Amino acid sequence: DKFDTIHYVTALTKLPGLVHYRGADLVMRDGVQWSEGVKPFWQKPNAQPRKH
RNA sequence: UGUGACCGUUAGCGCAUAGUACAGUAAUGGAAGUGCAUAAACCAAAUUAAAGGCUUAAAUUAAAAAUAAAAUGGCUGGUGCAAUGGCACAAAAAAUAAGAAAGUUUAAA
Ligand SMILES: [Mg+2]
Ligand SMILES: [Mg+2]
Repeated sequence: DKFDTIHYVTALTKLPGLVHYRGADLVMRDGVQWSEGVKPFWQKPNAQPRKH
């Protein structure tokens, strides 16, 4: 009940980031760290989300 | 699901299901128990041994088979054999991480 328009918008915009891909559909780069536009992994084609 | 110079009912998980019966006010602790068959301890019964004189010369056999005490009655559940139970990891899958903070990245045709 303690929700406003901003609270609903923020929850929706952050939900996509809380859904993670399968560990079997990701390949880790060697020594790469999170940065501006760079991730420590690359995705295989048509990656699937976690089962649970 | 896969494999074993891992176990085979005092073994292997506490459990061949049981965290049950039971102990405790409580937290808690925690069993026994598969199927078949002359094993042991254990209790009753079981002592001994005698025998002294028919006159003997022409049978039998398809074939085969058929005369001899290693072990009393019990109670108990070891040993031997088997597995609808356990132990260890392996393969596959699953779970899992973010830099930022109401803002943009990672998309194979
Ligand atoms: Mg036995
Ligand atoms: Mg046992």
